Amino acid sequence: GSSGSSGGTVLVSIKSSLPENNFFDDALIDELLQQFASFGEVILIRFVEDKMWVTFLEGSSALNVLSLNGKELLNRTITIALKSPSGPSSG
Repeated sequence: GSSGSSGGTVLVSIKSSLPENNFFDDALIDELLQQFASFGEVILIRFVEDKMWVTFLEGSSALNVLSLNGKELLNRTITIALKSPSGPSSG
């Protein structure tokens, strides 16, 4: 539950067993792209130390893709989550 955000960066993680598997491969990504297309047309993708961020054309689009929150793909449970603002919105 968060409204207001100038951007469109969403966090995406995959549930695995080994610590050297948390890394996203060509399949996990390639496949994801399409899945995200169903709602928003991905434009930029940023890989985090352990997490995986994904940018979208607009912020709203990143709100629709949330429908993939938890969706399991390639025998790998994916968990999507918006990037909550650490600091207050007002100024």
